[PDB]
Amino acid sequence: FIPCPVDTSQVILPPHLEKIRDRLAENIHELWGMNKIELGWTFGKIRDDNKRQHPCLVEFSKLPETEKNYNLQMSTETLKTLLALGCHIAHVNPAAEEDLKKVKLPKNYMMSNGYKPAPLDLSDVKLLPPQEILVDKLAENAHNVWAKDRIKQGWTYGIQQDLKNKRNPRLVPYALLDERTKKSNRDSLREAVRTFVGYGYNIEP
Ligand SMILES: Nc1ncnc2c1ncn2[C@@H]1O[C@H](COP(=O)(O)OP(=O)(O)CP(=O)(O)O)[C@@H](O)[C@H]1O
Ligand SMILES: O=C1CN(/N=C/c2ncc(-c3ccc(Br)cc3)o2)C(=O)N1
Repeated sequence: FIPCPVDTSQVILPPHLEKIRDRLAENIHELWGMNKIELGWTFGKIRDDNKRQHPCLVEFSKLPETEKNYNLQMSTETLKTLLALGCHIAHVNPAAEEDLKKVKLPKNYMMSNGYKPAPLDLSDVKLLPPQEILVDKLAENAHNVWAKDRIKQGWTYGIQQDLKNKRNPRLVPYALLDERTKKSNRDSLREAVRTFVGYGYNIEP
């Protein structure tokens, strides 16, 4: 398999966008954390799958650095992909970042070590058709960068998953992937673009 995403090599992130890059990394983690609780996952200091344990059930500020820093790199590369695709990222209203509310996660969405995700409540945020074809493209590219970075870490495909010999069945072309995983990814990058407009930024090629 040969994944190659958009080439962001020559793009430079502006320093004033390093904050929306971090806000985006927090929220996408909060969206990941919420759905993981819905899949029957709780907090724990050691990775026990049969016990529904995962250390990174804590808030974004408390993740280990080898895991936390990859999220901030994936956020940066998604921002650079927009600029590489010819989009200008501007700022529309700064008060939009203060007229931001978060979602009322029920009491069950409170974990053992006080971690309770609270993503931005962006259910009021509609997307134009051009923005739904861009989000669909963005989620496909996000798969290629994830696939190549694991291949560059030594990962190969396998019929079943192995967390030690680096094999994983999801390292396939985006058209080869199961539709359940595609949809999960397309939704996550949908909320990514929503976070930009939700924080008051504009995105037009
Ligand atoms: N699809 C995704 N979207 C956003 N963040 C993800 C992500 N997948 C993993 N992460 C990030 O990685 C951290 C969780 O560690 P990990 O990489 O092992 O995920 P995971 O255990 O769910 C993969 P698997 O589905 O195989 O179990 C979290 O902090 C999370 O933010
Ligand atoms: O097919 C797949 C694709 N994929 N995605 C890896 C995921 N890990 C971290 C992130 C991420 C995305 C956006 C932002 Br902003 C910040 C972090 O992407 C996976 O795990 N199997």
